[PDB]
Amino acid sequence: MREIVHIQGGQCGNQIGAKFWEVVSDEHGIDPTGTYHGDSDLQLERINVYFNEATGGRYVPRAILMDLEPGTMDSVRSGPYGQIFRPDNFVFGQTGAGNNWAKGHYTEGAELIDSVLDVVRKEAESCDCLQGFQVCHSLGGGTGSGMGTLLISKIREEYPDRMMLTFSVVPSPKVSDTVVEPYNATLSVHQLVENADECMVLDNEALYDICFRTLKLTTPTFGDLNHLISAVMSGITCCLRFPGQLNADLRKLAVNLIPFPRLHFFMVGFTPLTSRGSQQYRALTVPELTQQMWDAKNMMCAADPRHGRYLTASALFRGRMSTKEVDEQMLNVQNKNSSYFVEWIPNNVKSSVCDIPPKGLKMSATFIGNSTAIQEMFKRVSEQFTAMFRRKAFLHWYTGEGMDEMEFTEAESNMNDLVSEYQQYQDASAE
Amino acid sequence: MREIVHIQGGQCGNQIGAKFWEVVSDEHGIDPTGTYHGDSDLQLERINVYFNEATGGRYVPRAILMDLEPGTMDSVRSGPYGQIFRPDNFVFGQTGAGNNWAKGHYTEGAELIDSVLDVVRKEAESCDCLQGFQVCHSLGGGTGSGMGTLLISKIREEYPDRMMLTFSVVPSPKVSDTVVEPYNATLSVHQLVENADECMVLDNEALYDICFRTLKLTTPTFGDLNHLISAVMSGITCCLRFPGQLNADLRKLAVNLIPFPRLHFFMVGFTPLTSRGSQQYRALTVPELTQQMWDAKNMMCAADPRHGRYLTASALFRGRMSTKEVDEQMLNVQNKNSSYFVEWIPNNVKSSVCDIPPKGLKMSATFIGNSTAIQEMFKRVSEQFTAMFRRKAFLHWYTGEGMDEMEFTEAESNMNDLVSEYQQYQDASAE
Amino acid sequence: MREVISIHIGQAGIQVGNACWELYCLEHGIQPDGQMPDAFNTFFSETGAGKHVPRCIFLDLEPTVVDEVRTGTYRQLFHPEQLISGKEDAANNFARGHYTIGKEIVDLALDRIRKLADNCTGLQGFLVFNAVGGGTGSGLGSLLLERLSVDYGKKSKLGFTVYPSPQVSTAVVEPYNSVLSTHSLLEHTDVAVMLDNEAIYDICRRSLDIERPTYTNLNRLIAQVISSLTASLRFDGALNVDITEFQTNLVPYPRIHFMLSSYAPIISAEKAYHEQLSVAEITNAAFEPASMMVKCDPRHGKYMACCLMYRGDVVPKDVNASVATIKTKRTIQFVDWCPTGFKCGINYQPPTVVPGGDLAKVQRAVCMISNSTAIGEIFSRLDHKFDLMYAKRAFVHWYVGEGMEEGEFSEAREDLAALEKDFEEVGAES
Amino acid sequence: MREVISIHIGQAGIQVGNACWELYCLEHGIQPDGQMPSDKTIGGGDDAFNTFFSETGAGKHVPRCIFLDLEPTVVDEVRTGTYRQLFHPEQLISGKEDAANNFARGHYTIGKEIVDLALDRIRKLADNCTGLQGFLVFNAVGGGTGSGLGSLLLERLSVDYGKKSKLGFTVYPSPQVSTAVVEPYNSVLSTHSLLEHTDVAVMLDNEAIYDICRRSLDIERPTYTNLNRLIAQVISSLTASLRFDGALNVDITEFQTNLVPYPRIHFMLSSYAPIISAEKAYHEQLSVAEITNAAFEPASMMVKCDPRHGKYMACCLMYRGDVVPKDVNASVATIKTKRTIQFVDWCPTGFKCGINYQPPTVVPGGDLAKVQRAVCMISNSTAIGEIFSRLDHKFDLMYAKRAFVHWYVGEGMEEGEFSEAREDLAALEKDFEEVGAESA
Amino acid sequence: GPRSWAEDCNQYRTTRGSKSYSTLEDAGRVPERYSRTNYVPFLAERHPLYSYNDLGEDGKGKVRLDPATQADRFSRHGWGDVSLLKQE
Ligand SMILES: Nc1nc2c(ncn2[C@@H]2O[C@H](COP(=O)(O)OP(=O)(O)OP(=O)(O)O)[C@@H](O)[C@H]2O)c(=O)[nH]1
Ligand SMILES: Nc1nc2c(ncn2[C@@H]2O[C@H](COP(=O)(O)OP(=O)(O)OP(=O)(O)O)[C@@H](O)[C@H]2O)c(=O)[nH]1
Ligand SMILES: Nc1nc2c(ncn2[C@@H]2O[C@H](COP(=O)(O)OP(=O)(O)O)[C@@H](O)[C@H]2O)c(=O)[nH]1
Ligand SMILES: Nc1nc2c(ncn2[C@@H]2O[C@H](COP(=O)(O)OP(=O)(O)O)[C@@H](O)[C@H]2O)c(=O)[nH]1
Ligand SMILES: [Mg+2]
Ligand SMILES: [Mg+2]
Repeated sequence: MREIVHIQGGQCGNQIGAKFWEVVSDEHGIDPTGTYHGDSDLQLERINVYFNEATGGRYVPRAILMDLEPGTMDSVRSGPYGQIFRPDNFVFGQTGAGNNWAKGHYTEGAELIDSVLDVVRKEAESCDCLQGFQVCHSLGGGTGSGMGTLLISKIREEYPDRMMLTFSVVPSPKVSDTVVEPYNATLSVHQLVENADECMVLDNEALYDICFRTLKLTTPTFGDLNHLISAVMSGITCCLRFPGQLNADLRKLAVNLIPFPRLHFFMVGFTPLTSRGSQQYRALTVPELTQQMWDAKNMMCAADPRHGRYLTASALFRGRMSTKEVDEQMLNVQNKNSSYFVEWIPNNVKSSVCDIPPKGLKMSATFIGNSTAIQEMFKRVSEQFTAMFRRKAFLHWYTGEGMDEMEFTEAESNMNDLVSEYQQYQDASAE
Repeated sequence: MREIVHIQGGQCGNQIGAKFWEVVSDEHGIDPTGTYHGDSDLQLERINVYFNEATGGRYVPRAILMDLEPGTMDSVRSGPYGQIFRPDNFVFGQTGAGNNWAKGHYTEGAELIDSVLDVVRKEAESCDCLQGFQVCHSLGGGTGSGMGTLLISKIREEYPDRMMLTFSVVPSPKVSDTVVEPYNATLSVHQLVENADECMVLDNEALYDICFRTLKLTTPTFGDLNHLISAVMSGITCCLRFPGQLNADLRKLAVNLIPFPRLHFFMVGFTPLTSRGSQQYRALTVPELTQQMWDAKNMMCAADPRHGRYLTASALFRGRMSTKEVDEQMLNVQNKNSSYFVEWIPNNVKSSVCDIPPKGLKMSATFIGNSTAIQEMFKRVSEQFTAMFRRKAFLHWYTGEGMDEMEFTEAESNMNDLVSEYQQYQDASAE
Repeated sequence: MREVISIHIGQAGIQVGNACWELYCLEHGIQPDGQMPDAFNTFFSETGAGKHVPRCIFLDLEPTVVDEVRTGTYRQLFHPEQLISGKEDAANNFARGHYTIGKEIVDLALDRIRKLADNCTGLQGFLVFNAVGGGTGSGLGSLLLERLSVDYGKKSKLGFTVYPSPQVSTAVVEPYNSVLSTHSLLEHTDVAVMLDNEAIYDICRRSLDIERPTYTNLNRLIAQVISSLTASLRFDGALNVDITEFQTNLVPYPRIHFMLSSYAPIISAEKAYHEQLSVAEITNAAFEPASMMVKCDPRHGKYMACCLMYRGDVVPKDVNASVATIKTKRTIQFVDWCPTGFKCGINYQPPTVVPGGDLAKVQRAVCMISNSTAIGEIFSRLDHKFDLMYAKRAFVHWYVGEGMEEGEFSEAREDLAALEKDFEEVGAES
Repeated sequence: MREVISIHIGQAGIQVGNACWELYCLEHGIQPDGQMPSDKTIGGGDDAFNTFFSETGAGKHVPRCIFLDLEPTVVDEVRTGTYRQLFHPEQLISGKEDAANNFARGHYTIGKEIVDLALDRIRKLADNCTGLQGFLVFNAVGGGTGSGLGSLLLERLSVDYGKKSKLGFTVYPSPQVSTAVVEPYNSVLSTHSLLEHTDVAVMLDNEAIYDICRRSLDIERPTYTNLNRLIAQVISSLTASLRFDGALNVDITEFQTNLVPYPRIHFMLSSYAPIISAEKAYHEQLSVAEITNAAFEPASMMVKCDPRHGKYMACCLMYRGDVVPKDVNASVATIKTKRTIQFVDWCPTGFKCGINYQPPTVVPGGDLAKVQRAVCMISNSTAIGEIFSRLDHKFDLMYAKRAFVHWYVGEGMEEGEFSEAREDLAALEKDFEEVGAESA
Repeated sequence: GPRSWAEDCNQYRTTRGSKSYSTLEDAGRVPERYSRTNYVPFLAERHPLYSYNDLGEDGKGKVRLDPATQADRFSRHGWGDVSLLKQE
């Protein structure tokens, strides 16, 4: 009975959440109408973690979809598995920030942040025993990045003893959607360090590289990318919703992973990704999942984890599995390359086993990793941030809605602090 | 066997009460002709409180209809559920007040008030045991505000041991329906503070916001507004007409909602309101009704309940519900909001349970609120009165009917005395 | 029963009534012969078997315009003995229509007023139709309204007076007759609504895109306002008003009883389809100075009180949201002593269009009657023109010859100046 | 709700807009009488028409447009065309006499009378619209009306409607072909008004569209009617994100915040990638990677400037049709690597990608053939400074001898504010050089 | 082309002039739109189905969805199926 509040913000956040609630639905076996039609009794045992009871057996999600433009919300409402949401939970604005952090956080934020806390407070008070908040958004944008950093800021002041899972996508080196991606991410990262509790860094071309080499998809649309995002997010909550041999809540993963309060940027991956032409050749064994687990190619972050050391890693196995080959292989991967693991945190790898697998898969795993190799991303975003700020290009808006350049000078102050934090943590050694 | 005499005055009183008898006749199961056609024994058990037995099983409403212009009477008679009323109760003038308080109370009223009390005394003598008089009218007009408030003086003189339930529609802040709203409202309130035992303050501006924000009605008529007003009136007399686990009649409410004799103005709100877009997603339960009845948007008065402390409150729950959930939810709203409630009265909330929910809903609640925040609407009308009174404008139409200017000063002094007592009890604290 | 009596004095009075009673017949389905193929009781009286007779009299000294009604398409509609004529007109002389030729013809006028009042059960008020510029309209109208005050008290009399403009003048002695009629209409009439000729000309050429409007085109849309403000008695509605509603909601002071008019959705047939006539669209257009029936600048003055007669498919919600935007608009100024300045009434019948008329069929309509301090500019314009012409005593020997005293010209000017002083003191803030 | 007000000032604006409104009725299904026929195709009461049209009464749609020109001969052309019933008659604002290729006439003497009526219908359309997002101005700065009356309306709109974007599409004089002699005078003085008032300004030129129509549509004789047809496709694909839903919707304020690094440098080029005839379409294999290379060709821009001299500062690529997101990122990767185009050093991420889903339309009888995909490139560069530089040289040559000045001087204009626009334009020449200069 | 001056001036409008612009009747078909939604728009008070339950039963006769293009939109967005990782 540890429920999780879900909030979707931005174009990327709402599109991910639209696919996310499809993956939660068929795991618990509910139809697009809302009534239950699964064939397992264990699905209905824990539905308050993500859904709310309604009249006539209707199951309404704990989702608070919110955006400053109503265009993306129209697509999610009209789509399949989209009529399940409560229309009261679709808090929205009309003017739209339009890829501006200052508009999404200061001007257009003020008229909406009073309304979105009222919807969350109504939902959070109704449910009994809160565990955390699951927010999904982008960082390069302005509609969900600057607004999402505002909503996390107010929800920490209101519920300071509860978790926040922030599944956020980041700017990319290879291909960039918007010109103002370095400006919007640097301001957003400054608010995610002080406020958020766990941060799951996702990256677009890592999703594209997985869809090309592993899944062998010729034309990977955004739905193929968003199904990979929801593969992790279903696996994080798998112990709350389904019984298992090693039960691990959000707070279990939180206290096991972060040794210090600021170093809470993670990187995730889903293990059994095989192309349709290679299903019969592959054997679904425990060492096969682990070999794909620690591969850098399977990692959904742009940062190469060979360049850095894992401070702490988490694995969430699901399915009918033996605890022998689970933890022995975690011992085996630590002994194979001990140089890639932090020495002063002994026994880095933490594992949990859940009895009920995801739908269709015999067994699966979700791999959270708190590695210091993520500094290559924060250095890279700070590199493009200092490239434009010296010439003061694309700046006359942010200083127009009242966010001074002192907020920029403080931006790379903490942006370069946390990339200096991760570097010296890797260099330090015991004794 | 505790009959209520219903009086409707003026254009606003006739139109609202026409929809009041729309609900009650449908609730008690009588047809447009008047013959009983209910499907339950419980409807016949207390049909006498609003209806008199006549020839052929037709039940005529115990309603006296009075105004000065036959156009509103033609609308009531020719409309649906208009053939049940007794034509002997169709007392009306010919000249018309023209929204004048002096013509409704001194010149024209003198030759028809003797007519309206003849039928009222006939209706009072016929029923065995009176329980009160229920009047519905406005305060900005002169046909129903002027003539109706006259009868409150005389019906209190003839029957001093019986109660007055005044559903008065007060003027709006943003819009004025009549140019002489503060003249007529301040004069009628002075006639209501002494004669009326309790008052039920209604207004249209809160009904506009309820239909838009909650019921999602973009184009509501008066029939939509009067339906919500009629839902309150059926809720007040719920324990009179039906058995319950804890009965509470009109004397039960007045002894709990009136701490001091001049503090008898209440604000109302009908709880389970939602649109069909959220009907399926809504989970109607006693916790869900509790968070809806205590919201400021659900209230049917212009006064914001957050600005002033609640002196006393009454809740009239209808439906098969647990009495524990009745008391603990009223307990939990007291402890979660302690600054919003008056400290020197412990247990501010009156709770009553009726076993018969209205037709179509399995659970309902009618909330009565005695709060010091209702001085805000009184202060605005008094401020509008002093702006018009200082230039002596729109006054020669009033003093030309035999009224002196000192009645305006005493009405204004009683208006200022009313808002002084509300402010003092809010500021005063025990010990 | 709601019953109203209308009187039409002069050439302008009965020509407006020709368009007025043409519109009233179509509202209740009355055919021109008087046969209907309970709401009709306000303007028509049932006589005999299936015949409806209008409750009005067409009185005029000039016989050349009364007999046009007696020989027109409405021969069987009006009672011919209700239509009162005379041998010769007043010839634009106020003294003729008040003393010499107006004295014998007003005795027959009060005879049929008593006959009409006894036939009707409950009388609501009086509707006078006259032009203060002409000799017959000002002269006989002053005498008729003077006798109606003493004979019929406590019944409010609506005043629809065709009022002169300095820009467009049809006669030379218009300033004399308008000034002399001002004393009569100040103390006798309860509610006076001004109407100006050239403003109706400008509404036709701007909204109805007619390059050459005629007097027939003016009187049709003048009758649209009159039928709209009386429509609350005839038909059911959401917020019904009466004749006695207007007299106290729009008159703050016993000498301040002058109000303007505005009909908002005046759109031709071709332009009606493209335009979306929302409630907020016409309410914004109603308060536009272009829509006023008198040439006024309401931004010069302040609105003392406003009445809004809404017809058609109008709910209480959008009439509130329309006037909420009106109060927030800066260019619409209300006077400081009246915070509650709006009166709104909603009817349930869309306006009927005359066959061959310029107006298009519209779903909703707004007729607005408002009391403003800007009406003093209209009265002050002919005040100066009268002063220049009276100073050289031109065009006076026609008046003093017909029994008029010379000393009453200054008495009318002082009463006109007393009207000006009352406007500038009510407009002054305190 | 998303909606824009499209205004057309001058002879070039009306003809481009009449081709623009020709294309918009075909996409949304609006017949020339203004009524959408439901029986033509499957489809319900969507809000895609609400961007440019307003449903009035029942089953009637009017454009959110105004047509104004002092010359009566181009506005009565629409009044007797295929779209007489489409427009309400008031927003076809006419006049007595034209501006006669005199900027002083449009700004000062004649255009002052007509601009009061122009702001009234702009005010009425603003009350009809729920949430306004932009103004679309179609004017030509070479003529008297587009430069003169365009300057007055743009100044008044910025006062009445602050901070709302105005996307003004302007046609400049070509270095080679010109249809008037006082074009350098009108274009320079309009640059002052276009600078501090237009939020995002898109350049056009007759000769470059003449060159595109000559080679890409292999027809030797391009008329003005055919030039306006493919300008309308640029306007349609720019606004296509608001009407039809797509993978990456781009708002008007998203165009603004991503393409102009500094407030004064807001002069952008325009490109359309597939511009092909029916016979050449069969031989061509249209793919996202190929059209993106075709979008950045030096001959594909609609302004006759060479981008190799300058550097592409901020680029935006509006896609339409069956464009998957996987290969546009491959298209961005290939267009970034090759050296034949050059980016500015301080903007590492310069592309704005927008993918819509609605396929491009074709009007029957036009030269364009139906294609599955399209790219509408609107990109800022430092090569626009060459366009102002040649225009500056022709104005400075005609100002030394003071030719064609007494026409302006007598019509309200004074001598002093000819050089004021010359000084302001010269400040624009220096800004393109100093912004595009490298930083050490 | 034209054979006389009268024919040229008579056919100026319907060939190269103000009536030469393409008509929807001249077009073979109206393209099938990819709209945001055929349900009620999100912020639009003046809608016939605003108070009604448009997503479900109340709007069944009046929403008028397009199955082929709606399925094409869902397939392009990747919302129709979750079969990418089903493995069986
Ligand atoms: N609105 C309107 N005004 C009219 C019409 N006919 C005349 N008028 C006005 O009336 C003025 C003339 O005054 P009247 O009182 O009608 O003239 P009269 O009734 O013939 O009076 P005598 O000439 O003395 O007989 C003209 O200046 C017009 O402005 C009409 O049909 N409609
Ligand atoms: N692309 C394109 N350009 C046009 C078209 N019509 C006119 N132009 C351009 O407009 C310029 C003429 O200036 P305009 O602003 O149209 O002249 P105007 O609007 O009539 O203003 P006045 O001449 O003063 O009345 C020419 O140099 C053309 O380049 C057209 O249909 N398409
Ligand atoms: N995985 C995924 N990413 C998306 C989707 N839509 C947008 N994005 C990413 O979101 C980033 C841009 O964020 P943006 O839309 O500007 O955020 P917003 O301003 O809050 O709406 C791009 O880098 C895209 O890669 C989607 O459907 N799926
Ligand atoms: N709820 C409701 N209120 C009404 C109705 N008619 C009038 N009112 C209100 O009554 C007040 C004015 O009353 P009025 O009509 O002048 O009373 P009258 O003197 O009898 O004519 C205004 O505040 C209106 O909002 C109605 O049908 N329903
Ligand atoms: Mg005459
Ligand atoms: Mg021209």
